[PDB]
Amino acid sequence: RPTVFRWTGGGKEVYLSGSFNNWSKLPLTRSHNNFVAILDLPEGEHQYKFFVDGQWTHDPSEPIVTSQLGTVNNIIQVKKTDFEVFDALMVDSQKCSDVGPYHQEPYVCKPEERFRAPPILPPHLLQVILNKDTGISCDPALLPEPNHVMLNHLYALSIKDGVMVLSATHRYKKKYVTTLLYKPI
Amino acid sequence: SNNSVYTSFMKSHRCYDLIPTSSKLVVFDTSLQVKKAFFALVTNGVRAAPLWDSKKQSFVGMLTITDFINILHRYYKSALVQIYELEEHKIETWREVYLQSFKPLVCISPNASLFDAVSSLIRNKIHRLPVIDPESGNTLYILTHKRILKFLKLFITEFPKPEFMSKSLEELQIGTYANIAMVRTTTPVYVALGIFVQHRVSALPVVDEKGRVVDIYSKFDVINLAAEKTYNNLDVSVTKALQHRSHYFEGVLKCYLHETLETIINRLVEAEVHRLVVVDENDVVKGIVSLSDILQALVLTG
Amino acid sequence: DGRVKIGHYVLGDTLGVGTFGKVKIGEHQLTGHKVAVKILNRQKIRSLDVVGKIKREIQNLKLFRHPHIIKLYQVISTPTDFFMVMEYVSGGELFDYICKHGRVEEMEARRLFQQILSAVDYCHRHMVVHRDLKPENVLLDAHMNAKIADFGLSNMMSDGEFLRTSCGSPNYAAPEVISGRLYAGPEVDIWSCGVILYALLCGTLPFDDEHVPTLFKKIRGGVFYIPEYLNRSVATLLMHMLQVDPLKRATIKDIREHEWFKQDLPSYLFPEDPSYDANVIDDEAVKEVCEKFECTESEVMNSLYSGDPQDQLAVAYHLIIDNRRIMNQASEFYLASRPHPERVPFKAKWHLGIRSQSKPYDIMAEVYRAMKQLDFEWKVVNAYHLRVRRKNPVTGNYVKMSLQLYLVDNRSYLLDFKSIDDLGSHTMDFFEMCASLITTLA
Ligand SMILES: N#Cc1c(O)c2c(-c3ccc(-c4ccccc4O)cc3)csc2[nH]c1=O
Ligand SMILES: O=P(O)(O)c1ccc(-c2cc(O)on2)o1
Ligand SMILES: O=P(O)(O)c1ccc(-c2cc(O)on2)o1
Repeated sequence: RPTVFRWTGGGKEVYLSGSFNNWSKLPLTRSHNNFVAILDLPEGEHQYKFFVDGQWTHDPSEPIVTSQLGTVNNIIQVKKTDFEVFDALMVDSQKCSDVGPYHQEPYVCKPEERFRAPPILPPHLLQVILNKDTGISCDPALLPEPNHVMLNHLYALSIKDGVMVLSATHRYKKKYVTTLLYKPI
Repeated sequence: SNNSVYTSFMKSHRCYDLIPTSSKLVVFDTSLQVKKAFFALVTNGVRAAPLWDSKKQSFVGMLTITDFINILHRYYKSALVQIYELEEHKIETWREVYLQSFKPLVCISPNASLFDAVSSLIRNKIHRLPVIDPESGNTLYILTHKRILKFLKLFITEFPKPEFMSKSLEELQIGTYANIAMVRTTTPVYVALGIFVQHRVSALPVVDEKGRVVDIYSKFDVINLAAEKTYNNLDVSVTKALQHRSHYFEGVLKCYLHETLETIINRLVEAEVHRLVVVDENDVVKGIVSLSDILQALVLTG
Repeated sequence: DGRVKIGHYVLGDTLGVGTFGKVKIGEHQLTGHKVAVKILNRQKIRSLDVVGKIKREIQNLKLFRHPHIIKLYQVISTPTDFFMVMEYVSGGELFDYICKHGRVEEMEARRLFQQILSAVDYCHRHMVVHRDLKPENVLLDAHMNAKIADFGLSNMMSDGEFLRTSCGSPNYAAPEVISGRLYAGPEVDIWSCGVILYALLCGTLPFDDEHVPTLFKKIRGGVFYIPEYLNRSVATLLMHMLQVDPLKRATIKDIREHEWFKQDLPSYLFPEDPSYDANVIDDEAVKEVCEKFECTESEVMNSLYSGDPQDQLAVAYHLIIDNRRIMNQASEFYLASRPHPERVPFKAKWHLGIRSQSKPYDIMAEVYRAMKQLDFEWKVVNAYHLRVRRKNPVTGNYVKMSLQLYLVDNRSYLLDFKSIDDLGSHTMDFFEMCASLITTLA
């Protein structure tokens, strides 16, 4: 399983020494400010440190462990989830989640006063499928192919004769049905 | 035998394959008044609508032009008095009089074969079959004999044509030739509506004073009384009720006995008409061939 | 010896830096085969909170199989980085080709645009919108074929949903994108494609200015100079593609119907074309055969790539392909365009939700009061966007609905109703829930 050891810091010569190579200096290839080496390592805890310009150092951004004599060396935990992409993304999403069921309580409008304006109505929703004239030649039940954005949205007629007329376009598998309901108020 | 190839086609294809990419479906609540529902069929351009019972929370039936035909004939008294039951009664109230025979909801699943859909229409003697998804419970499309024959007409080149398709109508004897209920040119609408209720037929050929068939007064021609708001005057002749739509009507369309079954199917599909008048060599009326008789021959019986 | 290697490939010079991560050239240590390796730092993704964006990007590229979209071979995962091993193209950026030649000739410019739109249509059919289409993101190979690459700013297309994010270079962004307004988003790509088409033929941008608000004013205005060397045919196509109103703006079907685009267009780039069904694989049909024959996807392919077309698995695939073609050809049977016999019987105009002239804060209070009366329970995800629920007493199931307030004009406001999908009837449950709130509010 591959493991990446990148040195973001500066320097001319950078060496990698860890428990995986019996604590021996490994020369890193430099591109610009990057000193890297990809090593095949098994799953488990691995301790390592950097040797920059003839002096011992560690990556401050990475987790560290200190010994009895006081030598700092980074510690990497090679997990089974790190080998597969979707397994690693599932773990990465869990760490991302930082600081609500159904209720009958109304929302407070805003911190202080938001003065928040509602989003501008999209022109796509104004394209009513039932208004659109199909023309004489075709069957009256037939309709043009609707835009995906107008699906599931409610369209209604003004209440006349004490009866409310409601319509919405919904998708069966690859087909769209525009149902109309005549329900009295 | 090369026969039963169309029967195998209906068994292989689902009801889903006929539903259009984007279609219009009109549904009525049982508590809605009949008058408003029949005007809604006109405005939306539909011939039938599934009925939704709000209390039961399930589809109960279908509201067709036959309901309007039955309401008119049962409650009409005169042109001087208004048809009270058409003006005030709800669909719920009308069903408690008409269906009291508690008929269950005759429907089909979109995943079910076309053979079952053709069988359900012929067996139950219905012309409108609602397609309801068992997963969601929503009505998707209303299946008809016309839609099935039009879909089959698209795949006729994909499958080898059987021996009966090349054979003549006189050899096969498809359609009704005896007990044909007809109406005269001077007969009133009320009498014509009575024959639709008693004989339970879908169309009535109109005969002239000389004896020749001038037009066809079908069940669909009744919603024009609701469209033109001329429903309370049923004393007027059939010709007087058809003249307003007579321009773009084209009711009478004939087929000869010597003509092959294939040419008859192609004529019904292209003209989009429900039936053809069967005529002899001397252009004399022999019988009537409809979409139901055609699909009963192709799909059912083998 | 000390070479930086990942999956047998030696990492070399940096090709460029995209939306997320760096792209480097990867040479095979044994063969010398070249690949483009996109390195994604796990900590950088966690810091920017784009774990979901990267997840969808990998999922789409693993599914995408188009000759004009950069192919993803594999994705190697390490405890600190993600290595996306992609298809390498020697020619580089389309932007660099335009600058090198000054102006791309009509014969090549048409050929390249047809290849670009073929890739854009594939994305849209798979409910994916690129949102960052520019000649910098359009790459070229040794055989001069166009290839779209950066799917960093890309997003999914959902039913009854809109995308708000503002993405990409201002010179390629649509007027609705720069304004921060909601969009469906297929249209946004067309605008970007319109700018690329102008950049190919003219060698300049139709909307270009040093000052950012002046540049934004030019995009919103939709006024651009059409040079004298461009014919009236391509001029009308560029005008239709570059429309301020997204509704009046051209669609892929409109571009495909255009006479200039039709010229020398190969019959394999777009679906429903003559040589498409016989040369391009249909993903939906293969899965349908795999479940019917109870076999793997590789075996279905082997039967198609075999010498005999009468092979058991191949004939089953083409039966679905043939049946689909017959149904697709009969457009008049499935879709609406002497009068029709059913029209012999036959107006009140329809409107979206409830319209109000009242204050936005006052409209909210009316909705919260109405729900309480009906005993609805809701989730307040946003100030103007709610997720309401109601349990049906007969069926014994919950009915989900989405409420959203919109601004029609300076004095008008609209309340939108949307159904949420996870015996009765789901659609009837939505209408009855809508009818209850409409009656109570008015
Ligand atoms: N962006 C940046 C970036 C990297 O360059 C790498 C690298 C990397 C750095 C340099 C080299 C390299 C070294 C010597 C010669 C050529 C190279 O490409 C190879 C890979 C490994 S993980 C990683 N993560 C990053 O976010
Ligand atoms: O029996 P139905 O399904 O109620 C019915 C209603 C109308 C028709 C009809 C119309 C027409 O021209 O042919 N049949 O059939
Ligand atoms: O009883 P039929 O005359 O044989 C018949 C055939 C086809 C129809 C029909 C009527 C209708 O509204 O949809 N299909 O009715």
